[PDB]
Amino acid sequence: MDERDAIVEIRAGTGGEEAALFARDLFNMYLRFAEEMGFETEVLDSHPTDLGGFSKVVFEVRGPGAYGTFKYESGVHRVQRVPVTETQGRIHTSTATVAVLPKAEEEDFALNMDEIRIDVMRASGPGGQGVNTTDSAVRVVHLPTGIMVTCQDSRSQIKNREKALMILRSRLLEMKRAEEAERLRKTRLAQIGTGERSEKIRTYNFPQSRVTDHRIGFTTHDLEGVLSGHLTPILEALKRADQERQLAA
Amino acid sequence: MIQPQTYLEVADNTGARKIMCIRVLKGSNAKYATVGDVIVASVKEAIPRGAVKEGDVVKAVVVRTKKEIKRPDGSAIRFDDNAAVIINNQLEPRGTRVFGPVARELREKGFMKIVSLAPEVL
RNA sequence: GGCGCGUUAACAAAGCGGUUAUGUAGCGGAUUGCAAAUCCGUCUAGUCCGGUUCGACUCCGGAACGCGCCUCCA
RNA sequence: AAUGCUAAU
RNA sequence: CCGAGGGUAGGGCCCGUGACUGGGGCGAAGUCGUAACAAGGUAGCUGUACCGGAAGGUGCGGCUGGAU
RNA sequence: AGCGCCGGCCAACUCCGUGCCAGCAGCCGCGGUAAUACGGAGGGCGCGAGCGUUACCCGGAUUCACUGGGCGUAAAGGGC
RNA sequence: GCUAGUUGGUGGGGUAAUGGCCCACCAAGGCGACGACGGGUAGCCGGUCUGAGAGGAUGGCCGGCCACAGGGGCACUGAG
RNA sequence: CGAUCAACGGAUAAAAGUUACCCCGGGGAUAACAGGCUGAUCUCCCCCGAGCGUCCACAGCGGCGGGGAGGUUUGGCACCUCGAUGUCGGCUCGUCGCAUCCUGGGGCUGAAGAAGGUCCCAAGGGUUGGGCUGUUCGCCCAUUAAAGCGGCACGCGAGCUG
RNA sequence: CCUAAGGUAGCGAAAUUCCUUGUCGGGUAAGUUCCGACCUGCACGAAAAGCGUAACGACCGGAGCGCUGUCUCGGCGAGGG
RNA sequence: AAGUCUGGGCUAAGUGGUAAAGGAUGUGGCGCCGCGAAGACAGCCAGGAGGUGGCUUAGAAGCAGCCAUCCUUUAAAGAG
RNA sequence: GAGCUAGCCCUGGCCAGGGUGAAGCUGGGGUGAGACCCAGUGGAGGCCCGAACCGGUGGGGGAUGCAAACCCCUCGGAUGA
Ligand SMILES: [K+]
Ligand SMILES: [Mg+2]
Ligand SMILES: [Mg+2]
Ligand SMILES: [Mg+2]
Ligand SMILES: [Mg+2]
Ligand SMILES: [Mg+2]
Ligand SMILES: [Mg+2]
Ligand SMILES: [Mg+2]
Ligand SMILES: [Mg+2]
Ligand SMILES: [Mg+2]
Ligand SMILES: [Mg+2]
Ligand SMILES: [Mg+2]
Ligand SMILES: [Mg+2]
Ligand SMILES: [Mg+2]
Ligand SMILES: [Mg+2]
Ligand SMILES: [Mg+2]
Ligand SMILES: [Mg+2]
Ligand SMILES: [Mg+2]
Ligand SMILES: [Mg+2]
Ligand SMILES: [Mg+2]
Ligand SMILES: [Mg+2]
Ligand SMILES: [Mg+2]
Ligand SMILES: [Mg+2]
Ligand SMILES: [Mg+2]
Ligand SMILES: [Mg+2]
Ligand SMILES: [Mg+2]
Ligand SMILES: [Mg+2]
Ligand SMILES: [Mg+2]
Ligand SMILES: [Mg+2]
Ligand SMILES: [Mg+2]
Ligand SMILES: [Mg+2]
Ligand SMILES: [Mg+2]
Ligand SMILES: [Mg+2]
Ligand SMILES: [Mg+2]
Ligand SMILES: [Mg+2]
Ligand SMILES: [Mg+2]
Ligand SMILES: [Mg+2]
Ligand SMILES: [Mg+2]
Ligand SMILES: [Mg+2]
Ligand SMILES: [Mg+2]
Ligand SMILES: [Mg+2]
Ligand SMILES: [Mg+2]
Ligand SMILES: [Mg+2]
Ligand SMILES: [Mg+2]
Ligand SMILES: [Mg+2]
Ligand SMILES: [Mg+2]
Ligand SMILES: [Mg+2]
Ligand SMILES: [Mg+2]
Ligand SMILES: [Mg+2]
Ligand SMILES: [Mg+2]
Ligand SMILES: [Mg+2]
Ligand SMILES: [Mg+2]
Ligand SMILES: [Mg+2]
Ligand SMILES: [Mg+2]
Ligand SMILES: [Mg+2]
Ligand SMILES: [Mg+2]
Ligand SMILES: [Mg+2]
Ligand SMILES: [Mg+2]
Ligand SMILES: [Mg+2]
Ligand SMILES: [Mg+2]
Ligand SMILES: [Mg+2]
Ligand SMILES: [Mg+2]
Ligand SMILES: [Mg+2]
Ligand SMILES: [Mg+2]
Ligand SMILES: [Mg+2]
Ligand SMILES: [Mg+2]
Ligand SMILES: [Mg+2]
Ligand SMILES: [Mg+2]
Ligand SMILES: [Mg+2]
Ligand SMILES: [Mg+2]
Ligand SMILES: [Mg+2]
Ligand SMILES: [Mg+2]
Ligand SMILES: [Mg+2]
Ligand SMILES: [Mg+2]
Ligand SMILES: [Mg+2]
Ligand SMILES: [Mg+2]
Ligand SMILES: [Mg+2]
Ligand SMILES: [Mg+2]
Ligand SMILES: [Mg+2]
Ligand SMILES: [Mg+2]
Ligand SMILES: [Mg+2]
Ligand SMILES: [Mg+2]
Ligand SMILES: [Mg+2]
Ligand SMILES: [Mg+2]
Ligand SMILES: [Mg+2]
Ligand SMILES: [Mg+2]
Ligand SMILES: [Mg+2]
Ligand SMILES: [Mg+2]
Ligand SMILES: [Mg+2]
Ligand SMILES: [Mg+2]
Ligand SMILES: [Mg+2]
Ligand SMILES: [Mg+2]
Ligand SMILES: [Mg+2]
Ligand SMILES: [Mg+2]
Ligand SMILES: [Mg+2]
Ligand SMILES: [Mg+2]
Ligand SMILES: [Mg+2]
Ligand SMILES: [Mg+2]
Ligand SMILES: [Mg+2]
Ligand SMILES: [Mg+2]
Ligand SMILES: [Mg+2]
Ligand SMILES: [Mg+2]
Ligand SMILES: [Mg+2]
Ligand SMILES: [Mg+2]
Ligand SMILES: [Mg+2]
Ligand SMILES: [Mg+2]
Ligand SMILES: [Mg+2]
Ligand SMILES: [Mg+2]
Ligand SMILES: [Mg+2]
Ligand SMILES: [Mg+2]
Ligand SMILES: [Mg+2]
Ligand SMILES: [Mg+2]
Ligand SMILES: [Mg+2]
Ligand SMILES: [Mg+2]
Ligand SMILES: [Mg+2]
Ligand SMILES: [Mg+2]
Ligand SMILES: [Mg+2]
Ligand SMILES: [Mg+2]
Ligand SMILES: [Mg+2]
Ligand SMILES: [Mg+2]
Ligand SMILES: [Mg+2]
Ligand SMILES: [Mg+2]
Ligand SMILES: [Mg+2]
Ligand SMILES: [Mg+2]
Ligand SMILES: [Mg+2]
Ligand SMILES: [Mg+2]
Ligand SMILES: [Mg+2]
Ligand SMILES: [Mg+2]
Ligand SMILES: [Mg+2]
Ligand SMILES: [Mg+2]
Ligand SMILES: [Mg+2]
Ligand SMILES: [Mg+2]
Ligand SMILES: [Mg+2]
Ligand SMILES: [Mg+2]
Ligand SMILES: [Mg+2]
Ligand SMILES: [Mg+2]
Ligand SMILES: [Mg+2]
Ligand SMILES: [Mg+2]
Ligand SMILES: [Mg+2]
Ligand SMILES: [Mg+2]
Ligand SMILES: [Mg+2]
Ligand SMILES: [Mg+2]
Ligand SMILES: [Mg+2]
Ligand SMILES: [Mg+2]
Ligand SMILES: [Mg+2]
Ligand SMILES: [Mg+2]
Ligand SMILES: [Mg+2]
Ligand SMILES: [Mg+2]
Ligand SMILES: [Mg+2]
Ligand SMILES: [Mg+2]
Ligand SMILES: [Mg+2]
Ligand SMILES: [Mg+2]
Ligand SMILES: [Mg+2]
Ligand SMILES: [Mg+2]
Ligand SMILES: [Mg+2]
Ligand SMILES: [Mg+2]
Ligand SMILES: [Mg+2]
Ligand SMILES: [Mg+2]
Ligand SMILES: [Mg+2]
Ligand SMILES: [Mg+2]
Ligand SMILES: [Mg+2]
Ligand SMILES: [Mg+2]
Ligand SMILES: [Mg+2]
Ligand SMILES: [Mg+2]
Ligand SMILES: [Mg+2]
Ligand SMILES: [Mg+2]
Ligand SMILES: [Mg+2]
Ligand SMILES: [Mg+2]
Ligand SMILES: [Mg+2]
Ligand SMILES: [Mg+2]
Ligand SMILES: [Mg+2]
Ligand SMILES: [Mg+2]
Ligand SMILES: [Mg+2]
Ligand SMILES: [Mg+2]
Ligand SMILES: [Mg+2]
Ligand SMILES: [Mg+2]
Ligand SMILES: [Mg+2]
Ligand SMILES: [Mg+2]
Ligand SMILES: [Mg+2]
Ligand SMILES: [Mg+2]
Ligand SMILES: [Mg+2]
Ligand SMILES: [Mg+2]
Ligand SMILES: [Mg+2]
Ligand SMILES: [Mg+2]
Ligand SMILES: [Mg+2]
Ligand SMILES: [Mg+2]
Ligand SMILES: [Mg+2]
Ligand SMILES: [Mg+2]
Ligand SMILES: [Mg+2]
Ligand SMILES: [Mg+2]
Ligand SMILES: [Mg+2]
Ligand SMILES: [Mg+2]
Ligand SMILES: [Mg+2]
Ligand SMILES: [Mg+2]
Ligand SMILES: [Mg+2]
Ligand SMILES: [Mg+2]
Ligand SMILES: [Mg+2]
Ligand SMILES: [Mg+2]
Ligand SMILES: [Mg+2]
Ligand SMILES: [Mg+2]
Ligand SMILES: [Mg+2]
Ligand SMILES: [Mg+2]
Ligand SMILES: [Mg+2]
Ligand SMILES: [Mg+2]
Ligand SMILES: [Mg+2]
Ligand SMILES: [Mg+2]
Ligand SMILES: [Mg+2]
Ligand SMILES: [Mg+2]
Ligand SMILES: [Mg+2]
Ligand SMILES: [Mg+2]
Ligand SMILES: [Mg+2]
Ligand SMILES: [Mg+2]
Ligand SMILES: [Mg+2]
Ligand SMILES: [Mg+2]
Ligand SMILES: [Mg+2]
Ligand SMILES: [Mg+2]
Ligand SMILES: [Mg+2]
Ligand SMILES: [Mg+2]
Ligand SMILES: [Mg+2]
Ligand SMILES: [Mg+2]
Ligand SMILES: [Mg+2]
Repeated sequence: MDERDAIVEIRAGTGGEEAALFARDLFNMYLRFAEEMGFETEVLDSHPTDLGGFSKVVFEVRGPGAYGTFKYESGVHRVQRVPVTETQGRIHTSTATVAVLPKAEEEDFALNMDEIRIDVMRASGPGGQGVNTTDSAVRVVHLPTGIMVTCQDSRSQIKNREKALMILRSRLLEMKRAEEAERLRKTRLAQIGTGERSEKIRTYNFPQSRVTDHRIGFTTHDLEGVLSGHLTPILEALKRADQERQLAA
Repeated sequence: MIQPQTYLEVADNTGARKIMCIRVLKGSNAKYATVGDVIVASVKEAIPRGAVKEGDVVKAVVVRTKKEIKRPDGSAIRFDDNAAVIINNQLEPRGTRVFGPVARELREKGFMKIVSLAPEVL
């Protein structure tokens, strides 16, 4: 949480070539904010457009307290301006989406052999007197989940025990790596949603030089200061509206 | 003498028409059920929109047997079918009507509501 | 497990005991209203450990990882 | 010879 | 004898539902290309045939709703 | 004494709030920081022990055309 | 495309009464694109609603007719 | 002088496969079954007491290490048997062990009661019927006091099956 | 990058799928087999033909009805030994 | 077949007559300290108190977790 | 050595009975003529059922046999390669 390093996933929403351009603006806004926080930033995944922006960028914020601050930026960010891709001078409302996630572990996976049962038995098929009398076939049972892996690939029980345990681990790993994905996926959808012009948490209106965070009603007019990285005023008003949201009862 | 695989007609209006005995609920390893005994059964044939449906696993008490039941008075009684009444885990019938005669042995064995609802007790 | 082959930069992939591989990308410029395409330029390298040699990405030995093949008579 | 131009009266 | 109806067997029509599958309509943004509208950069369209990630291309014949 | 309505159709308009949000909507459409179109208010228009809405029928629909329509290019001449 | 009491005949049963209504037999007919058969839906009319009319829609109350009386079949009694 | 006659005391100047269509002479000098030896692997039981258990090492647990037992598994070895010791599963018939699944008797409990956990004693008896697969094994259905685990040439083909 | 060129249509856990009793669906009270699908096809594929196909089969699967001493679970009887 | 032979000791487990870490008031023998009539060891008899907690904690206030463990009537009474 | 067995050559012989009902033909309908439809007749076929005959599918028996391949039940072909 609040103290762990954070990852920020900036995606382009409705807007096309200019959504990606606005995403580039939000990208520079957080790298420059991070410097004014001592936080350390490194890119993990970037997808540039030729017009200068990104359809997607992922970057970490390495700093003791990164999630505590960046976590308020999750949501859809709405820009209204006359885009550099516009040629009739019209104002286009476009969107970028910011996803803020705590830096996951990497925890290594090994088998708890106490929750595993190993059955040995005779194998099926050819072998003559050997296959008739030899406990070469192996089953490994993950006792909590119940999933089993069998192996009679070779003639040796020890080789079939080794190969069976490998496959069992690999499979329980994919099961663990997939529930972790389904948590990651739903969480991302709670923050980024569809990216529609609604769902907005903040507007960056270039005409009226305004930035409005419709979650708390805070509105400054230092749009150049915001886009350059001075996001501390907005966070605090959210931070203080956060504590006033913890007033019982 | 009812045992696993045995088919029984259903003497109630639950919608079940034919149940197949899968267990004789009578100790560890009873070979046979007679009148007044309970079985677990699969429902092999039912009429549409009944209480129970085909494929349900249900409980029932046997009410008629084709193997004659003998009585302490030295007599006996025998029915043309093997029939049962579907019950719940409290031994009460699940339908509201009981079709056909039933063995008086059911009274002695605490199936009174069934004895009540049967048109003839023999 | 045995035998064989391999690990080179952003990716793909070579030669070589001393020495800008190469393609595409990336980066600077040109052209274009802009973007591509194109044109002028340009750039990041050899898995770990130990040997040999004046000198090792290159040769030898091993480790890790990847690939291909074999594991048959019961 | 030579491809493309989202979305707000 | 006929007979309400009950039962047995085999048909017919209709509705709901089904792993999966097919395309269809829709969408203020995505990827690939650029087939059509100008001779749209190979005139287009067409029935049919064959082929190709995709629009499409090509053969045969037809039309002008084709330019100069 | 109440209820509907006051962008156009359609009779009845101003102020504030909101800022493509909240919402309106029968159609065409309103709303993205000066909204007669959203919400209130004042004022107005329509009816009145009622006023609106929803469902449905006929009408407007000469849009199944008897009255009373059409078919070269708009849907529509059958390949002969 | 439909049809075996199906269509007609003769003879009889039945009824208040005609009739394949029912029965025995004889003949091989009866019906259908002027829509038989099947499927869907509906009680029908005087009226009623709409409409310039034509038409459309509808059949609640009231009047007329029919049908049914928990679901089916049946006859008894009787002028019915 | 002409040799990777390098299988390097070098059979010819000159040479690869396959046999489940196979054959003969041999070998338990030598593999596959079973026994045996061994016990790495396997199964079970202890030692130590870090740590868990709100509290509290030891109700229930036991880091890192340590010592054993058994002789069901997988192996190692090649000792009887290759002038033959028939090899899986099922069926049938059992019988034994006890590291006990149930039933009987206990102690401790983080045992209120009920119901459990855990360890001790106990082998007298009991330990079901089905779906799948040749299956052993395992999973599943419905029950049960319970649906024990093992030895007997992985008990039993001059008893059957195949 | 490489090749002589990189498996098309159709089919596919298959007389072919090691992992495997894959997964989903169906059938069953319960289905390692069966049938219908999916497709990361260990290791289908087009005259050693590919995919289908009415009819046929003492061929090999799976299911149901009927009926049974196959079985619960055996009993008795006959004759030849 | 030849001693129920002699003398000294040990074992009570049929150990002998089948095994390890490790566990133990089994038994016997050596030691090496210590405390004792400055009355010891065991039991009993009391006293064992107090400022009362400090950090932590609504109480944990002598008898959770932390920090040290300050002093009196005295023969001792430890914030245990 | 082809008096077993395999193939072919020459010359003979055998295949109860029952069923299905092709073409053709004839008549009727249909048409411009036709195709074609219908009825009757007809009697085709590695057609159907089933003996002989030829086989040898499953099971049981037999296993120092009745038999160095048999016996019982059952089962395939039976105008045709
Ligand atoms: K061989
Ligand atoms: Mg533009
Ligand atoms: Mg174990
Ligand atoms: Mg085996
Ligand atoms: Mg098998
Ligand atoms: Mg083999
Ligand atoms: Mg074989
Ligand atoms: Mg072995
Ligand atoms: Mg009945
Ligand atoms: Mg019934
Ligand atoms: Mg069913
Ligand atoms: Mg069902
Ligand atoms: Mg009942
Ligand atoms: Mg290299
Ligand atoms: Mg590389
Ligand atoms: Mg190269
Ligand atoms: Mg080279
Ligand atoms: Mg380069
Ligand atoms: Mg450049
Ligand atoms: Mg440019
Ligand atoms: Mg060096
Ligand atoms: Mg070196
Ligand atoms: Mg160098
Ligand atoms: Mg190197
Ligand atoms: Mg090396
Ligand atoms: Mg071999
Ligand atoms: Mg040009
Ligand atoms: Mg181009
Ligand atoms: Mg494009
Ligand atoms: Mg252009
Ligand atoms: Mg485009
Ligand atoms: Mg445009
Ligand atoms: Mg009838
Ligand atoms: Mg009937
Ligand atoms: Mg779809
Ligand atoms: Mg084009
Ligand atoms: Mg074209
Ligand atoms: Mg163009
Ligand atoms: Mg072009
Ligand atoms: Mg063109
Ligand atoms: Mg030209
Ligand atoms: Mg064409
Ligand atoms: Mg072409
Ligand atoms: Mg109004
Ligand atoms: Mg007006
Ligand atoms: Mg309104
Ligand atoms: Mg309206
Ligand atoms: Mg706005
Ligand atoms: Mg304002
Ligand atoms: Mg405005
Ligand atoms: Mg306003
Ligand atoms: Mg309005
Ligand atoms: Mg208003
Ligand atoms: Mg009034
Ligand atoms: Mg009209
Ligand atoms: Mg209308
Ligand atoms: Mg007209
Ligand atoms: Mg018109
Ligand atoms: Mg047209
Ligand atoms: Mg014409
Ligand atoms: Mg008649
Ligand atoms: Mg009639
Ligand atoms: Mg006649
Ligand atoms: Mg008519
Ligand atoms: Mg109806
Ligand atoms: Mg009706
Ligand atoms: Mg009507
Ligand atoms: Mg009127
Ligand atoms: Mg009109
Ligand atoms: Mg009405
Ligand atoms: Mg009625
Ligand atoms: Mg009546
Ligand atoms: Mg009635
Ligand atoms: Mg009623
Ligand atoms: Mg009635
Ligand atoms: Mg050589
Ligand atoms: Mg040699
Ligand atoms: Mg040699
Ligand atoms: Mg020498
Ligand atoms: Mg020589
Ligand atoms: Mg020579
Ligand atoms: Mg040689
Ligand atoms: Mg040879
Ligand atoms: Mg072979
Ligand atoms: Mg073979
Ligand atoms: Mg042979
Ligand atoms: Mg052969
Ligand atoms: Mg030979
Ligand atoms: Mg031979
Ligand atoms: Mg031999
Ligand atoms: Mg031999
Ligand atoms: Mg020999
Ligand atoms: Mg030996
Ligand atoms: Mg030797
Ligand atoms: Mg052996
Ligand atoms: Mg051997
Ligand atoms: Mg061995
Ligand atoms: Mg053996
Ligand atoms: Mg051995
Ligand atoms: Mg032996
Ligand atoms: Mg041992
Ligand atoms: Mg051991
Ligand atoms: Mg061991
Ligand atoms: Mg032990
Ligand atoms: Mg603790
Ligand atoms: Mg404790
Ligand atoms: Mg441990
Ligand atoms: Mg050890
Ligand atoms: Mg040991
Ligand atoms: Mg042993
Ligand atoms: Mg041993
Ligand atoms: Mg053994
Ligand atoms: Mg071995
Ligand atoms: Mg062994
Ligand atoms: Mg051996
Ligand atoms: Mg030796
Ligand atoms: Mg031998
Ligand atoms: Mg002998
Ligand atoms: Mg011998
Ligand atoms: Mg012998
Ligand atoms: Mg046993
Ligand atoms: Mg014991
Ligand atoms: Mg007990
Ligand atoms: Mg007890
Ligand atoms: Mg208790
Ligand atoms: Mg309790
Ligand atoms: Mg206890
Ligand atoms: Mg016992
Ligand atoms: Mg069982
Ligand atoms: Mg079954
Ligand atoms: Mg079974
Ligand atoms: Mg099994
Ligand atoms: Mg298995
Ligand atoms: Mg239980
Ligand atoms: Mg119990
Ligand atoms: Mg054995
Ligand atoms: Mg056994
Ligand atoms: Mg055996
Ligand atoms: Mg045998
Ligand atoms: Mg056997
Ligand atoms: Mg034996
Ligand atoms: Mg024997
Ligand atoms: Mg024997
Ligand atoms: Mg023997
Ligand atoms: Mg076999
Ligand atoms: Mg066999
Ligand atoms: Mg392939
Ligand atoms: Mg191709
Ligand atoms: Mg093709
Ligand atoms: Mg394909
Ligand atoms: Mg597949
Ligand atoms: Mg499967
Ligand atoms: Mg297949
Ligand atoms: Mg394959
Ligand atoms: Mg498989
Ligand atoms: Mg398999
Ligand atoms: Mg399964
Ligand atoms: Mg299922
Ligand atoms: Mg069914
Ligand atoms: Mg399934
Ligand atoms: Mg089976
Ligand atoms: Mg399938
Ligand atoms: Mg797959
Ligand atoms: Mg093939
Ligand atoms: Mg093949
Ligand atoms: Mg070929
Ligand atoms: Mg096929
Ligand atoms: Mg076909
Ligand atoms: Mg077929
Ligand atoms: Mg077929
Ligand atoms: Mg056949
Ligand atoms: Mg045949
Ligand atoms: Mg066959
Ligand atoms: Mg069956
Ligand atoms: Mg059945
Ligand atoms: Mg059956
Ligand atoms: Mg028998
Ligand atoms: Mg049995
Ligand atoms: Mg007998
Ligand atoms: Mg006898
Ligand atoms: Mg003496
Ligand atoms: Mg003396
Ligand atoms: Mg002792
Ligand atoms: Mg002892
Ligand atoms: Mg002793
Ligand atoms: Mg002893
Ligand atoms: Mg001959
Ligand atoms: Mg002859
Ligand atoms: Mg002849
Ligand atoms: Mg014949
Ligand atoms: Mg004949
Ligand atoms: Mg014949
Ligand atoms: Mg016949
Ligand atoms: Mg004949
Ligand atoms: Mg005929
Ligand atoms: Mg004839
Ligand atoms: Mg003729
Ligand atoms: Mg004719
Ligand atoms: Mg004819
Ligand atoms: Mg014939
Ligand atoms: Mg024939
Ligand atoms: Mg035949
Ligand atoms: Mg026949
Ligand atoms: Mg036949
Ligand atoms: Mg013969
Ligand atoms: Mg024969
Ligand atoms: Mg033959
Ligand atoms: Mg035979
Ligand atoms: Mg048989
Ligand atoms: Mg036989
Ligand atoms: Mg035999
Ligand atoms: Mg024989
Ligand atoms: Mg003999
Ligand atoms: Mg015979
Ligand atoms: Mg005979
Ligand atoms: Mg026979
Ligand atoms: Mg026959
Ligand atoms: Mg025959
Ligand atoms: Mg025949
Ligand atoms: Mg014949
Ligand atoms: Mg002939």
